[PDB]
Order: sequence, then C-alpha cells, then structure tokens
Amino acid sequence: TTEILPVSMTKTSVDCTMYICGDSTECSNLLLQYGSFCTQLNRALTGIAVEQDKNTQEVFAQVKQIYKTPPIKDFGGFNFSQILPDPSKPSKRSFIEDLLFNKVTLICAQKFNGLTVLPPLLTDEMIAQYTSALLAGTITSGWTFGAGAALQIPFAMQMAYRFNGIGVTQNVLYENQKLIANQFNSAIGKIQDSLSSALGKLQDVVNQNAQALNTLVKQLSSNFGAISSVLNDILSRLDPPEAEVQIDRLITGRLQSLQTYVTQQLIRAAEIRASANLAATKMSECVLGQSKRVDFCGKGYHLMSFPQSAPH
Amino acid sequence: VKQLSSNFGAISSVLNDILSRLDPPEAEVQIDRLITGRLQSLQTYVTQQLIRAAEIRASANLAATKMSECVLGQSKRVDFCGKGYHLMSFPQSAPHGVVFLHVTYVPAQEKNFTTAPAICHDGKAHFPREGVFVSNGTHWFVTQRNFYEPQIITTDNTFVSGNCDVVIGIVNNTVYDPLQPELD
Amino acid sequence: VKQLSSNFGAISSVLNDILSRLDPPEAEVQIDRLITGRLQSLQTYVTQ
Amino acid sequence: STQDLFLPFFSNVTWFHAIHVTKRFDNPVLPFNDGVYFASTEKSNIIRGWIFGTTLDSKTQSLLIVNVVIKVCEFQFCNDPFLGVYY
Amino acid sequence: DCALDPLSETKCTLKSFTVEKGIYQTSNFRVQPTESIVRFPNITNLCPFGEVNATRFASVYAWNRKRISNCVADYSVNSTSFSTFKCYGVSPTKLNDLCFTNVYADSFVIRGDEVRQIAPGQTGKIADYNYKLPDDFTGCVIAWNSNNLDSKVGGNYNYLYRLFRKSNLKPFERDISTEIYQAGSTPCYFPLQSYGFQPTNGVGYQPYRVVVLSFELLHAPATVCGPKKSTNLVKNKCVNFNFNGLTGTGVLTESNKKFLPFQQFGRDIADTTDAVRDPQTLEILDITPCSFGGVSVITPGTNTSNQVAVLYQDVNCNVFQTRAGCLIGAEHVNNSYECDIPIGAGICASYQTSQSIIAYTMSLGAENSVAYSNNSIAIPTNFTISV
Ligand SMILES: *[C@@H]1O[C@H](CO)[C@@H](O)[C@H](O)[C@H]1NC(C)=O
Ligand SMILES: *[C@@H]1O[C@H](CO)[C@@H](O)[C@H](O)[C@H]1NC(C)=O
Ligand SMILES: *[C@@H]1O[C@H](CO)[C@@H](O)[C@H](O)[C@H]1NC(C)=O
Ligand SMILES: *[C@@H]1O[C@H](CO)[C@@H](O)[C@H](O)[C@H]1NC(C)=O
Ligand SMILES: *[C@@H]1O[C@H](CO)[C@@H](O)[C@H](O)[C@H]1NC(C)=O
Ligand SMILES: *[C@@H]1O[C@H](CO)[C@@H](O)[C@H](O)[C@H]1NC(C)=O
Ligand SMILES: *[C@@H]1O[C@H](CO)[C@@H](O)[C@H](O)[C@H]1NC(C)=O
Ligand SMILES: *[C@@H]1O[C@H](CO)[C@@H](O)[C@H](O)[C@H]1NC(C)=O
Ligand SMILES: *[C@@H]1O[C@H](CO)[C@@H](O)[C@H](O)[C@H]1NC(C)=O
Ligand SMILES: *[C@@H]1O[C@H](CO)[C@@H](O)[C@H](O)[C@H]1NC(C)=O
Ligand SMILES: *[C@@H]1O[C@H](CO)[C@@H](O)[C@H](O)[C@H]1NC(C)=O
Ligand SMILES: *[C@@H]1O[C@H](CO)[C@@H](O)[C@H](O)[C@H]1NC(C)=O
Repeated sequence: TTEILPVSMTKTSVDCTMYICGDSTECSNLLLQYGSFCTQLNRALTGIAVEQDKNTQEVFAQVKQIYKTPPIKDFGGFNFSQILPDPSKPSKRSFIEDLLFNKVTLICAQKFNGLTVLPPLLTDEMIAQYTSALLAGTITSGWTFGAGAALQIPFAMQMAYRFNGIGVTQNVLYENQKLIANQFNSAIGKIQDSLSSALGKLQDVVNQNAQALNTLVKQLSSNFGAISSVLNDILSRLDPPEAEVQIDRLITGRLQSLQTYVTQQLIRAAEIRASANLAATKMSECVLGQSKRVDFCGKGYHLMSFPQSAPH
Repeated sequence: VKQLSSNFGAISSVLNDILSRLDPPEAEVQIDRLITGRLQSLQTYVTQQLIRAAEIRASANLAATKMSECVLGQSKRVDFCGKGYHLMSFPQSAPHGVVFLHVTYVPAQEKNFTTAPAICHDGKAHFPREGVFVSNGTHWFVTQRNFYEPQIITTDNTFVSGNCDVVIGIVNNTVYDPLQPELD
Repeated sequence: VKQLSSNFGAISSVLNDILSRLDPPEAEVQIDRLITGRLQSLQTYVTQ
Repeated sequence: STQDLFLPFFSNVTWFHAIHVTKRFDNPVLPFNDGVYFASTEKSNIIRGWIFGTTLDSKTQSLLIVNVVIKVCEFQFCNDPFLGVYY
Repeated sequence: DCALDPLSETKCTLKSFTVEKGIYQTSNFRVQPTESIVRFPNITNLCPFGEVNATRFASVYAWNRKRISNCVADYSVNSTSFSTFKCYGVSPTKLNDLCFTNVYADSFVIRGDEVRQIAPGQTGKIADYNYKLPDDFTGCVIAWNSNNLDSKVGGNYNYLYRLFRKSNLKPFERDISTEIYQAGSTPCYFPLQSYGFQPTNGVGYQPYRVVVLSFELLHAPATVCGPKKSTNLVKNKCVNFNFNGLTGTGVLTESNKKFLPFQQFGRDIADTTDAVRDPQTLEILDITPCSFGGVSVITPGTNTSNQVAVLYQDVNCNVFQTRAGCLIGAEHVNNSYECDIPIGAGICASYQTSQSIIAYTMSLGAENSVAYSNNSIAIPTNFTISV
C-alpha cells in the first residue's frame, strides 16, 4: 500500500517597488514612507524559499554514501525491475517514478509584474538519484546502512529477519518463499496498474499556489476608489499637486493585497513544513529499518518500505 | 521601533509637531493617518509573533517527546535519538532551549563470511534460534547478529522444521548434541 | 459583532443613518471609512 | 546610514596648478553644482578669495567672501579679479 | 559607500563590515528604454472657438449644445478674455498632451450672481431646473463676463430661466417645456422669466457666457489628438511608446492577432496592454516589456578575500550562462564536489584553486557499490560509542 506526502511548495518571489509601483518615480517616493514594510515582505519570502530548499534537503538526504545496484539481480525471485531506475530511459527515473511524474501537471505575464520564480536547489535527476541510492541500500543491506556501514546480506535472509520481528518464525518464510515472491510481484503489478489510470495531495498545493498568485495579479486591475487603475494613465492625465492622493490610495490597496498574500503564504509554508517533518520521520523509521508502530508504515503488520520520488 | 519615525503620508512624525504647527480642525487628518499606519504595523508584528510562536510550539513538543522517549527510557525508533543504535541520553539546559547528549552504539569493523539459511543434519532442517550461521571456510558456526562470537551448532542453538528439501540454500552439516557424550 | 458600533472616523456607525441624512455624492467618503474598517476587522478575524 | 551629498570614493576630480616661480596663472570661474569639495596643499596661505553667485555683474545680489568681510551687494567685477601685496 | 561595487552593496544592505560566505540580495536590474516612439494620426483641423462672446448664445433653459471632432486643441491661445478656467478630473495645464474622446462644449449665458451654482454636486433652482451636472463629471468649466452685449441700455429681455419645476432634471438633459406650473391644488406660474441684466447695477447682474467643455479619454478609438506630431517607428528595443495619448514602456515586436475595426488596444489577464494598433501605419503589434531580473552576490567571506561573483537570475547572456541565470565572474569547472555556496538548479560556487570562484554541478556524496551476493554476509566485530 502507498502513502502520498507533499514535501515542498514552489519557491516564489516578489519585488514591491516593481509590483505596487513600476515605471514611475513619485510612486516610489510615496511608498518610501513605509519602506521597512517591503523589506519585511521580501525578507519573509526569502526565508520561505530557503526553508523549502532546506526542507527537501532534509527529507531526501539521509545517506552519506551513494549506493549502486549490483548487476546481478538474484534476489530470491523478487522482481524489483519496476522500481529500480532504468539506464535505457533518457532520464534517470525509474518506471513508477516516471508514471507518477506524468500524472501531475501565463508564466510570462506573471513574470512581468515582479512575481519571479526560483528553481529548486536539487534537480529532479539529483532527487531520483537519492531515491535510487536509498532503494539500493535497503535492498542490499537491510537496515544497517541507516545505522553504520552498509553490510551485505542475502535478501531472503533479510526478509526472514523482518518476519522474525513480528512474531512469525523464520521457517514460515523459508518454506513459503516462492509464494511470497509471487504475491510481492503481483502486488507491484497491481499498484503500477492502479496508478496507470489519486494524487490530490500533490496537486492541491500547486492549485492553491497558482490561485493565490492569480489573485494577486487580478488585484492590480481594481481602482481601490481611485480615478483609474493605471499609474501611467493617471500620471499622463493628472498633475503632481493633486494626483498624489489617488496614487496613495492605490499604494494602500496594493500593499494590503501583498500583505494578505504574504500572511497566507507563511501559513501554508508552516503547514508544508509540518507535513515534510512527518515525511522525514516516516522515512527514517520505515525505510531505514522496520517499525512496530501500528498504522505508521502501511496498513497492518509492517515488513519494509520503498520510497519513490514525485513532483513536490 | 523604526516604524515610529516614518511619516505614513502625514507631514510630520511627531504628534506634538502636528498639534503645534497645525490647528486641530485641520490636523485631525494627520493624526488619523498616523494612527492607522501605526495600527497596521502593530497588526503585522503581532501576526509575525503568532506564527513564530506556533513554530516554537512545534519544536517544544518535539523536544518533550524526545525527552520522554530518549531520556526516560531507550527507544527503538531508528534515528530518533541519535544516529545509530541508541543506548541512553543526557539532557542539558540552554538559553531558550534544551541540548541533548545521545549515546549511540555503533559497530565499526566487520569481516566477510559465507552464509546459508539452514543446516541439513539427518534429513532434519535446523534453523538458528536467535542467531545467524556463518562459515569460517573450514567449519560452520552460529553467532549473534551484531558481533562475530562464533559458537558450535548444538540442538539448543537450533530448532527443526521437517525435511531438508523444501528450503533453498540449505547446506549439509552435522549438528553437535550434548546428551550422547554425557550418557556414558 | 462588537466591531459594528465602531465609527472608524465616520459620523454614523449605521449606513441607514449615513444615507438618510447625507447625499450620495458627499457620503462616499463616510461609506469608504466605514467599509475600510469593517474589511480590516474581517481580515484580523480570518487570520486568527 | 545617511542620505546626503557625498564625494563618491575614487572620484575623478580635477587638479589645478598655479606654478610660476612656470608662468602658470589661471583659476577659472567654476560653476557651483550642488556641493563642492576642496582639499588644499599650501605653504603660504596662497588662496585668498572666494566669490559665489549666478551672474556677479552688478545686476544681481552677489556674495563676497574672503579671508572676514562678507558683503552681499551688486558687484561690478572686472575680467580677471586677483589680489596682491607688494615687497 | 553603498553602491560603487557589489561588496559595497552587500555591506550597505547587511549594515556590517565583515560579510560571511553565502549569497545575499540587492536591488533588481532594470533595462532602461533607449528612445520613445511617438505615434499620432495626421489631424489637420483646428477646432472653432472664436465662434464658441462672438455675437450671441442661448440662455440656460435651452442651452447651446455643440460637438467637437477630428481637430486639434490648444489652451495657450478667435477667443475671449477669461475670468475663470477650471478642469475637473484632469489637469487643465496638461491637456494638449492627450488625444481626447467625444469632446462636447456646452454653451449658454447666465447671471453673474449665480456663477458658483454650476458644479458636480450643486443644488438650488439654477442647477436643478435649468442645467444639471453629473457627479462623476470630467470636463472644463470656462466662464467670462459679457456686459459688452447682453445688458442693454433699458435692460436685457432676451434670456429666460425656469423658476420652479415639478420634476427634477436628468444629468445632461435640456428643459424646453413651458407650462403654467401647479403650485398648489386647483389645476391652472409661468416658468421662463426675464433676468435683470442692466450695466447700471453690480457685476453680479451681468451675464456670464459660460461654456462647459466636457470630454472623454481613451474610451473609443479617439481622434482629438493634440498638437504633438508623431515620430518614426523603431522595434525590437526596450523603448517607450505612446498611442493616441496612452503611454507605456516595453519592447515592440510583431503580432499575430486579428481585430475588429471598432476597437483600439489589447489587454491581458492583469488588465494591461498586450497588443496595439498604430494610428498611422494602422498595423497590429505586440508588447513584451523589458523590466525583469534578479541580482545575487556571492562572497567567500570578507575575512578571506574580496573578489565576488555576481549572479543575475533571469537574464540571458568570465560570463557564464546557467539555468539559474547569468553568472559573471566564476570559472566553470567539470570537477564536482560537495556544495559550498548553493546557487540553484544543482549549481554551487566555491572559493578554490590566485584562487578564484568556481561554479559546478554538485556531488551527492561518494559513490560506491555493495558487494551483494545471495550467500555472503558482513558481520561486525567491533563497536564505537558516539556521543
Ligand atoms: C520483471 O517483470 C518484468 C515485466 O515484464 C519482466 O520484463 C522482467 O524480466 C522481470 N524481471 C525478472 C528479474 O524476472
Ligand atoms: C567478503 O567476501 C565476499 C566474497 O568476495 C564478498 O561478497 C563480501 O562483500 C566480502 N565482505 C567484506 C565486507 O569484506
Ligand atoms: C576464520 O576466518 C578468519 C578471517 O578470514 C581467519 O583469520 C581465521 O584463521 C579463520 N579460521 C579458521 C578456523 O579457518
Ligand atoms: C544462490 O543462487 C545460486 C544460483 O541460483 C545458487 O547456486 C546458490 O546455491 C544460492 N546460494 C544460496 C546459499 O542461497
Ligand atoms: C545434501 O544431501 C542431499 C542428499 O544427498 C543432496 O540432494 C543435496 O544436494 C546436498 N546438499 C549439499 C549442499 O551438499
Ligand atoms: C578618469 O579616470 C581615468 C582612469 O584610468 C583616467 O585615465 C582619465 O584621465 C580620467 N579623466 C577623465 C577623462 O575624467
Ligand atoms: C499619416 O502620415 C503617415 C506618414 O506619411 C502615413 O503613414 C499615414 O498613413 C497617414 N495617415 C494616418 C492614418 O494617420
Ligand atoms: C484673438 O487673438 C488675438 C491675437 O491672436 C488677441 O489679441 C485677441 O485678444 C483675441 N481676441 C479675443 C476677442 O479674445
Ligand atoms: C578569519 O578570522 C580569524 C580572526 O577572527 C583569523 O584568525 C583567521 O585566519 C581568518 N581566516 C580567514 C583568513 O578567512
Ligand atoms: C541567449 O540564449 C541562447 C539560447 O540558445 C544562447 O545560444 C545565446 O548564447 C544566449 N545569449 C544571447 C544574449 O544571445
Ligand atoms: C566543463 O567545463 C568547461 C569549461 O571549463 C566547459 O566548456 C564544458 O562544457 C564543461 N563540460 C564538460 C563535461 O566538458
Ligand atoms: C575497535 O576500535 C577501538 C577504537 O577506540 C579500538 O580501541 C579497539 O582496540 C578496536 N578493537 C578491535 C577489535 O580491533
């Protein structure tokens, strides 16, 4: 059975004087009577972005080594061909990772009002490389590599050990090895099929962020009780001795919109941080070893887990 | 503190300056703009404080759980009370926080060795009670999982599960028995 | 609910009293003050 | 931090000479843009006059500063004003 | 200093003199527009105003309404002496910079004792029964006294007004209906009544020939463009522009959109310019503004050195181009290590072998392989206690 967890949102950025004001000077001066405000805003957004980087860095970096799959696939009949990466692929992402990546899916105009977007520190290739290293370490060493140096061990013997940790004596596995391998392979087939046709937890994040950014962009089209929602128009139509009040009303409105957006972004960042902490603990307890906590590494008695990457 | 000196669109940043240099019937506007600006700045500060306090509450509850499951007892949660196997813990105080000392057992030096699931003695399949079979090339031995402490496969170090055929990788070795030597 | 009796710099905390005593083209300013403060109250609430 | 008039570091400033002992004498009419900086290496108090204004043609109120009579009048200057003591 | 060098920028932003290794922020790059294209249709006509104290107007009850179209304006300049000149919603002294829309000059005469009665939000008999101004008005009120003509020797008896009207007046509507108004019950006062124009009394008794010059801006394809001639047309640069009064800034490229001949411009999602029709070439164009960019500065720690490599985030370009953007002042190497100063998209700068700043793709750690077999196991023999 699978479990789906967001780990990071998209790193956003905004520049006030480019957003509230723009190709103007008197607007910049009138805003300068607050400037600590927008320093706070840019500081908070920078903090959120670097926090997202640290968050992914924390979840996916558990191994101080990089482990490679041995070329011989003699794992006692378990077919791991689906989850190990395939070199023949153009990219270095395995079959189920790619099938996940496909199920989840304007930019310029948003870029043209200060809303620049930053890229993640780790590229998807690097993330898939971490997941592949974790898979190879788990398969080839059991759980010791999470608490020391990786130690070789036959996979059948490791599975017998993981049985020994729930109350089922080894002879059960050593007698039903073929049956267990068949059930495992059939289960992997079923899961790849059931995902081959959901992932709401990974798409609500993107949709929420897109909707918030769109709402900001829409905000510039309102008057906030001025004569026109265009600073250039009001400047070309009206004189400095009187346009200042309408301009100031426009700053007040747009600044309010930025403030609300930053507050909601902070709250959602805290939520994602909590979710990623949960994901990190699930990683360190389920992947890097067997856990006896009920309903914390699956649904039932737990044996082992394999992590797969995803978009965000 | 810095937010006080800013004008917020009013002509000056001191209420005394406003009330002196201007008539209240025409200075109420400056007063009101300054009041609104300072209120909204205070609102932003309070919201920042609330979010920071929420984060600190999360960290504090994590620290409490770490104390109750690392200090007041050993924990089996891999990598929750250190990096390695956990033995015991030591808390220390700190300014606005706590600092822990996790005492983690870690094995360093390992050999090779060639292994097999079971032992075929007399047509009986012998499986280790709690240990693992290793081979020293010359013989087979049962040892504990984390230390090479090799011992003789006796009948109390193993248990039987029927015939040798079903298991794959079962090797043919003798199993020593105490009773027969003692009988005479 | 108690952030309805506030004036927000306006003369009447009731829109009825604003409209029945003041002309639309000189009452937008009173409406503007009232609406700004009521929106601010909503913003504080939803954040909490 | 401040927001005022300052000399940008490593400024390409002008250097004037008055060396006669060779036959160099020119202290031209320097316009006063906002802020002027003055570093002087002297031995004998060589600089003597400081005239400031816009036209200085007895057609506007003009400033007269020297090393201390400071008269704001409407002065009619000549083509090249200089001073001089005799030995 | 705060802005002479990137180091100065960092020190001024952080308010410190020893800057630690990392990446820090400063202002953002802006591409300044090189020139400004001026576009305007070739409008030769000049609007008539000497006819609009020429000889005679109408009164306020039936006020002279006139249209203006396809001509140029000029307020510096055939005319009449002017006591007052006032323009609501728009600067009176900035008018010739625009291309107006639907210009209407509202002409009549009115007594000097009621000059102040005409404004957007006035009340009283005049502004309620004879004329009416909307409350969102946009136009100019131009007034000047006329006693040369409209105050006769025996007094003027050519102009009339309505005293009291059963119904109010719609904004911009004329009242030309004369009837005995029923003041009480018992169905039947005459409305139209002569004024008191005589040059024998105070100036308020005099008529004031007042023209209300209302107008619109940028509502429909406009042809009331002011006296500014167009300029030539340049493309593919960050430029300024203007069209029929509109202003702006960006880069003008080719277009691919079809339009209908009753519109002017194209708006995007954020309600701002997306495409434009030239007023002379009558062709379609696209707008892509040039204001973009993010600036980042890298230092190895002021304690060590002072050579710094500036990063530009969304700028196409030791000038190295990256997914993170335009990086200037870094020696790109193939040799991969752990991250030292994180950049973005898997790049990290570092101060290594004088020595300089190198940018590279990070490493993920040492790469090894587990000697997996189905008949081998590694058993530890020693421990380490790690606190
Ligand atoms: C795993 O199953 C796939 C599905 O076709 C098959 O192609 C592959 O040969 C199998 N691998 C092993 C090791 O049997
Ligand atoms: C011991 O030798 C075997 C066979 O070459 C090998 O598989 C195993 O990795 C070696 N173990 C160690 C860690 O020395
Ligand atoms: C057992 O193996 C170790 C390590 O290879 C070796 O040093 C030792 O001599 C071996 N002993 C026997 C009984 O072969
Ligand atoms: C491992 O697999 C090979 C090939 O199937 C077999 O020869 C060998 O006996 C197996 N070893 C063990 C102990 O599982
Ligand atoms: C053990 O003995 C049985 C019966 O002779 C034989 O089938 C099996 O292959 C032997 N196994 C080994 C590991 O020698
Ligand atoms: C400005 O500075 C440069 C420094 O190389 C120098 O060569 C030049 O003569 C200076 N003068 C000017 C042109 O301002
Ligand atoms: C105005 O003059 C320009 C340049 O000769 C010409 O291209 C344009 O067609 C003329 N007419 C209009 C539509 O303004
Ligand atoms: C008409 O124009 C002339 C000069 O162009 C000026 O002297 C005169 O005052 C204007 N006439 C009127 C009646 O305003
Ligand atoms: C950093 O500063 C310390 C003194 O505070 C000094 O001892 C050390 O050499 C410095 N290292 C460098 C040059 O970065
Ligand atoms: C701009 O981008 C293209 C992408 O193919 C690149 O080849 C070119 O070097 C870049 N530089 C510029 C400014 O032309
Ligand atoms: C390596 O660095 C050089 C610049 O030193 C660059 O030209 C080249 O494209 C990079 N890639 C490789 C792997 O050659
Ligand atoms: C194990 O490592 C420790 C390091 O403190 C060392 O003192 C000890 O002698 C080593 N023991 C063996 C079995 O080599």
